Amino acid sequence: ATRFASVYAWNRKRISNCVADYSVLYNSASFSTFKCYGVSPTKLNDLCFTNVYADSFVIRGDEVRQIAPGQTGKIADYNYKLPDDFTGCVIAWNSNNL
Amino acid sequence: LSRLDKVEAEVQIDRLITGRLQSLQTYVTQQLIRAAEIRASANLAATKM
Amino acid sequence: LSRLDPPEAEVQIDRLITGRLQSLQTYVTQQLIRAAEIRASANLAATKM
Amino acid sequence: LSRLDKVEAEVQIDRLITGRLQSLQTYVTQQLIRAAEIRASANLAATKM
Repeated sequence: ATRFASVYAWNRKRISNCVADYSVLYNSASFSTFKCYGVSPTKLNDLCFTNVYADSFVIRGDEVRQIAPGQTGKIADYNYKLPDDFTGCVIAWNSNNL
Repeated sequence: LSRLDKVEAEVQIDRLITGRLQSLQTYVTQQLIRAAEIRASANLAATKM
Repeated sequence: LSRLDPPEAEVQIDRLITGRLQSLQTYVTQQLIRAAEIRASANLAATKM
Repeated sequence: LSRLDKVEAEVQIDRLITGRLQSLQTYVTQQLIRAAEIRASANLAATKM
């Protein structure tokens, strides 16, 4: 996408009723990190799902240490919060022209 | 098994093992004591017979 | 609950639940074995009555 | 004890205690119930004496 949303006001794209393809997001080497919590990161293909929420924003680069669920931090207690029993994947990659 | 690789699936499973095994061992102990009681009753019944 | 972090303090609680429950199972069996041992003695006692 | 430091082996020794101690408690429980059977055996014997 051209422009994203802020960490202040973020964007929620509800995704249903389509055939996913996570492997093409997996094998493509354009990512700084790929951390799937609760689900094994290469087993994304075999489990079939109810609802998908695509949540995109931007952040200070050291605050990917604070994007983890349960981890405290000034983004975590003020701006964007995950539950302790969160499952899913957070993906972050660098943005120097993006 | 359908959602994790080895090193963490083993952990979660191990959490299940210590506790399903505990349940089984509790059941065994209860049944053993109950059986000993039943034995006492049976020896009494044989004595009466 | 004073000086820990509730997204992680349950891990310290996690073993704390077990060993207290592990101690409770010891009290379960220690009662139950003598309880059968009392009654089997007591059924003799009523038989001596 | 010979290949790890204090912190990481403490978790490994933690796993070693639960299970050795549990087998010991499993051993005690097997001994106690069987002892009551022996205890039930003995009073039958001395009455026949």
